[PDB]
Amino acid sequence: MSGYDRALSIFSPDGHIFQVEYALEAVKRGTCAVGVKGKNCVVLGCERRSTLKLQDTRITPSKVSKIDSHVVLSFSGLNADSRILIEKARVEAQSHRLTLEDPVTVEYLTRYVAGVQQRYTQSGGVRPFGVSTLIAGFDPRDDEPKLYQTEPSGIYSSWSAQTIGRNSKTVREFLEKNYDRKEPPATVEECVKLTVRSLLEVVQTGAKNIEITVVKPDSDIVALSSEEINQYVTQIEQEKQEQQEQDKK
Amino acid sequence: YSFSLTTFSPSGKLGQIDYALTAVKQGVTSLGIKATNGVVIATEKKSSSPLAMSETLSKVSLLTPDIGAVYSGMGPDYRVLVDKSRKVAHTSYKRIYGEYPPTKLLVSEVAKIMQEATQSGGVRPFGVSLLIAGHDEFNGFSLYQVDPSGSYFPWKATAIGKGSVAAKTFLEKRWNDELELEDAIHIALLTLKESVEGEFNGDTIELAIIGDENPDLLGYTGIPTDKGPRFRKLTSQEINDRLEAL
Amino acid sequence: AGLSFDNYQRNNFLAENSHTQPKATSTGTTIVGVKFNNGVVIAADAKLHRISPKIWCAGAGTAADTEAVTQLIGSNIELHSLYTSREPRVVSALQMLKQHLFKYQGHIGAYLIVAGVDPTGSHLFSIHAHGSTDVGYYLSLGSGSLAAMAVLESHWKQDLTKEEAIKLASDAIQAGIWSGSNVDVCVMEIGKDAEYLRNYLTTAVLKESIVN
Amino acid sequence: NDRHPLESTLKNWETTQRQRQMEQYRQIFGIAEPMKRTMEMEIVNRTDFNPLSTNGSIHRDILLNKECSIDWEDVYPGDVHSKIEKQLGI
Amino acid sequence: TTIFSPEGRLYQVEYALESISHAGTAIGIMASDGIVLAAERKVTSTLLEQDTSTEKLYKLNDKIAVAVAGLTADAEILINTARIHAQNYLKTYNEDIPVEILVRRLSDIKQGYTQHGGLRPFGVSFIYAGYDDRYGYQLYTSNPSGNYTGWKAISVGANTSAAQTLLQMDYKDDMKVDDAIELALKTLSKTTDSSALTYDRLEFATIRKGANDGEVYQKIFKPQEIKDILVKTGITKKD
Amino acid sequence: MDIILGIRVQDSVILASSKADDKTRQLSPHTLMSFAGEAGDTVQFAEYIQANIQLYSIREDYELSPQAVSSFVRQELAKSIRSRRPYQVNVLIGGYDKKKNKPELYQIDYLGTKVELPYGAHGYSGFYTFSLLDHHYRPDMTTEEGLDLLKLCVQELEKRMPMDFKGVIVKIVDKDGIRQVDDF
Amino acid sequence: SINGGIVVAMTGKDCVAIACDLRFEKIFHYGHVFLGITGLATDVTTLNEMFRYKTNLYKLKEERAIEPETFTQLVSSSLYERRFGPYFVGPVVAGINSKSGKPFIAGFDLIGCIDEAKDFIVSGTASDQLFGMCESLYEPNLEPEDLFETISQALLNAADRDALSGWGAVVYIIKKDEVVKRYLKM
Repeated sequence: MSGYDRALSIFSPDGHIFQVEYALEAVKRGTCAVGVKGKNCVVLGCERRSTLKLQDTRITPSKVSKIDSHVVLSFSGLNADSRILIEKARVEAQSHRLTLEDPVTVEYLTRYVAGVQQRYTQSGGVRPFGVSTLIAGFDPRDDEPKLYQTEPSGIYSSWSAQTIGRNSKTVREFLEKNYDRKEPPATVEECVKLTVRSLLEVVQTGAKNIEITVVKPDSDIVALSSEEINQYVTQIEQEKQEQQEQDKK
Repeated sequence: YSFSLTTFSPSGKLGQIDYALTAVKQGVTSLGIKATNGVVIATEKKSSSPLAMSETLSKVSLLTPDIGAVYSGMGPDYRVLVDKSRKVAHTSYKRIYGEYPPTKLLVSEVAKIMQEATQSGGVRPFGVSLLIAGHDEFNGFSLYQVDPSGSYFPWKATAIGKGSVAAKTFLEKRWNDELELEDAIHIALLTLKESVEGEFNGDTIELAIIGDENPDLLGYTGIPTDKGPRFRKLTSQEINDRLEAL
Repeated sequence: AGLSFDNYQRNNFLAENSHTQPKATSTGTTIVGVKFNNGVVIAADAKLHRISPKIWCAGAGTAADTEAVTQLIGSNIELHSLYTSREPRVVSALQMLKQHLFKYQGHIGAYLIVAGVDPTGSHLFSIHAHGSTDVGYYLSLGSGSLAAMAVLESHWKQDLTKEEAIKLASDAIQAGIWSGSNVDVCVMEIGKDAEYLRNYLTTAVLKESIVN
Repeated sequence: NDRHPLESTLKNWETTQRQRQMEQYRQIFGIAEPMKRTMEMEIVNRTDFNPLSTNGSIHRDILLNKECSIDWEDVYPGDVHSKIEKQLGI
Repeated sequence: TTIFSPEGRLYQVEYALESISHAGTAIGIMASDGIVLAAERKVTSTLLEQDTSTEKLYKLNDKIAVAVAGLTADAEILINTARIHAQNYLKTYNEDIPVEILVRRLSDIKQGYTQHGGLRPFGVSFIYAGYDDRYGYQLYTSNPSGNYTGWKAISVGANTSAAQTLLQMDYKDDMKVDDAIELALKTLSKTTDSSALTYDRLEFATIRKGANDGEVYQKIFKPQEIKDILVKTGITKKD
Repeated sequence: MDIILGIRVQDSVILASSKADDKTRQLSPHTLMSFAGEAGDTVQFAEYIQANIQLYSIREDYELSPQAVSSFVRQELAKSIRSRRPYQVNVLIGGYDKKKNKPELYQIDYLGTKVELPYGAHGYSGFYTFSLLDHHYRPDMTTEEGLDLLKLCVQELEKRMPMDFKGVIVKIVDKDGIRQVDDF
Repeated sequence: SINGGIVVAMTGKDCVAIACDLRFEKIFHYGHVFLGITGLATDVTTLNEMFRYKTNLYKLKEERAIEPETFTQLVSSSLYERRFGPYFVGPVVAGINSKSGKPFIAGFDLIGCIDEAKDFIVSGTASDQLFGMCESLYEPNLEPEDLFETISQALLNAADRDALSGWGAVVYIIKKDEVVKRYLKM
């Protein structure tokens, strides 16, 4: 469907080079968003572009967005679109409980989101959303961490770790070496440390650019502050000095 | 579904509206002047034949008893806006507040109608620029211009159509902040005397004022509370008498 | 859109369950009409309304509804006068008023006597709240209508002048007398403005605070 | 029921009066006249979408013969994505 | 026609952003005790009515104001929608609308006009200003894309880049509203295309607290008040 | 039965609601409503209110003042009667205003009538609670004095109506958010 | 919360007044125009919300505050809209033309018929005790202090003299450039 496969030269059908491919191009240009599972948590992390000197930090939105007391969403691609995509998911979840005496399931928050994205692909000269998302959390009455990715076409998939946006090859390469699916990070601290190491390779400057949200069972949602992720960054940088000086020559 | 009109041209321009301002720029000139105690709006009547009876083609129009309008551009577009503008004054404001809307609230509503025609599939923007002039108890006398874009502007004086740049230069040269309504009438009659395509007399020229209240034109006595129309359309004999003072 | 029934069921439980629903004000008093020589007089004992300068009404039944319909139709008559470039005819207002009273099925409780001058001449009609119509040289509505009609018939003759019509109008009103209680009249005469004629006949403990 | 006698009549008045008019034009002028008038109204309604304006349309008042007439419904009137995905189908 | 460029970028939004890049400059600055808004107005018309009550600057409710770069015809549709939403919130909650809820409300409508192909986007950039108890004095910006951002000082429209550099070097977190008056006037005089700043070319406003503990007050300055801050500041085009 | 009682104190609001579902909904970390009435309409109306305030709290990452939830509750109660014969409903909203450090109490009737209260009741009471409350009530009453006033008030209700009401659930809003307190 | 209650309104030389029962005022204001509403308390509060909304939007759209006579036409046309199921109220508008200085008082039935008495206005159940007191105590062209005196003694005398421990009255006295709210207790 692309590149050097061409019978009697070639000509195009209705097919591949299409609005949804250009929405995938918009997603790749948006900041890096990562998520990793643990034994009994899931951590989502994002790249802030380094804030401008006149920007107002106390009111700046947390990039990782809570959809409900047990569900978290982060994105890469178009911010305006993600704001319109989070609103639909939030009201969809609040409406779920009001009509089903049941909080929304993480898998229904992923099928709905990718589902609405698919309808703006299908037809009408309404464009698809220039957005790809991580959806993470827990179901109610369960202790299994969940983590889904959705794409502009409305395709979605489950991951034990994933990355989307800028430079995400290099991050997925690091995760494939550092995330073992038999023995995932056994504690929240190690899960957070793995996301800070993962992001430290791709972020612009350092602790400014990382921001993380930790989801735990029973609605224990918890953003980490700048000061908490500065002590993770500093501990990881201490271990780099220790590893270098533990050279034997 | 690849459906809209008046989309953006790469230099940050709306295009179709630009072509709609070329239709306005081709019309018989109209103009307006604000004075200390009144306002004037004026235009020429261009006959399709000298067998036509231009007592039927009014160009200067009453919107409410204190508000007048005139156009340059496509007259058909102006007959349809004027009747929506009249309906708006009654339905939005008179029937809620028991008093007619100001000349800033009715100009906003006319402009909202012209903006909706730019931002649509299926419809071209209007081929008219409208001058709307009037009085209100708290704003006082006012004059506004509205263009195919739905942009509206408050003016001290203005002109639109073929002769508009020479008219606007004469209006800058002659306008001062102490004019009275008889003075503004003379300046407006002087300005149309340069822009006239045909003959100049009381039959070819349209001229209206919003001035003092005229209790004669209310057509019923007994209610001083009701002051009587500020808007008055000059009779063809008054225009010929003032055109004898020229 | 229009007149809503939002608290219709809400007020069907309030009256049932002992809140006195506020009294709608009613003008039950005498109203008359006079197709006098070269014009038409109407009178009532706040109560005389204009559909346009040359067309006026007197109202009976609910006060708010007589004002409300005459002001709605006065808007449509003004817009139609602007649309057609012609003075508004009494038959056009009568058609609008009567056709509007019919859409509302007499739940708009306006009973109305309509008079005016137009390019055709001088006209006089009356509409009941279910949207049905009378015509005559003289008409009367309200509680004193028996006595008023006896006086109207007893003295009307062709070529009644202004002064004599105004006397008959005022005597048919005063025959309704033994809210309201002195004459307002309007006189519509074919060459002339509608002439409207009003009334033709240490203690306690204080604290205080300043506010804007 | 407890519901006002006039409510269902005034709810459907605008539709009922045009539906009744189209049947008179079918009868007096033949099927071509309401086929013409319904297609003009279809072009005007279907090519005139703007999520922030709900206050009718200028040409629909010309077509409907409402260009100089006020009802109580015109003086007393009564999400852009929800409008978009209704106009296009969901 | 709301289709993506092959880079995943929207041609219409870029052309609407080219349009506002001509559309007159506006500065907003957030002091420790109030917000300042200022805008520069190209009065090339003698007969245009200066001392008209608004063009660039507008009230959205009793504690929120905006500056406009872009088409004023487009801006007034959004401004009315925001005014309706502010009063509909006040009617519902009996409380004045929080600034974030309203700024992002106008950012959600402006994104919709960029997705459906029957609609052109809105050619407008807004520098919002206001007070509420949830945060305090807040300064936000929103643009034709539906993006919005929080700032301590920002410019929109023409000459944004020169203005941002001038803000950045003189802004202090602890400055008072009268220092922000001075700064916004200096910045505009150091950014203007016109030879010197004057009271009719300038639209001004403030969001102070005053003397009385419950007050927040939004003086949208009349021309004579602007002449006083001009002659006090040393811009002082004075006899 | 369906009784609701209220005894707001210097630094708390105490909501007592009849034992049977609680018929009192946590709207936020510092707001309770209690409600009484026709069991179908009130339970469904309370869940509609809760879903709208949960949606606000998630959408903002913020709390909604006890005033603003109350005026929202009156506006939605009034808006639900504009096509309907009035259902029997009474709402007693108590919450803690964390931007002014005051506990607050509001009552809303079926007609949508807000009143801001020291103390309140509905459903199954006469002047016996209101006289007993007005004699003993104080602006600066402590939470322990408030629980004793509520015990006196429940005892007065029990003495006058010796049938089995299975006691009542008591709940407190203060600086520490919702506390369910055991009382008998 | 108490349903019903009374409002009274009165004119003086360049001044107005609005008395009302306390023991939540019936009397709201929208800039220099005051609105005392009697009747069902839900409709009094729903009308306060509705007129606050309409009048804030008016001030925003029109660059000036709503005058007493304009507000009279707005309250009557808004009340009339509710024709088949009205607001169970007796509104009493008041206010001093900001461009004239003339006192204005008006009052309405539940669908908006305008009274415009030049002396005094009453609203609420058992009005006609106060109508007699107010007609007995009124005189034309008072000063503001005598105008306060006549309206306050009308409220006191027509008051239930059996329950005067449950009393409390708010009297707004409204002038051209000044408004004083006196609360008044026995």
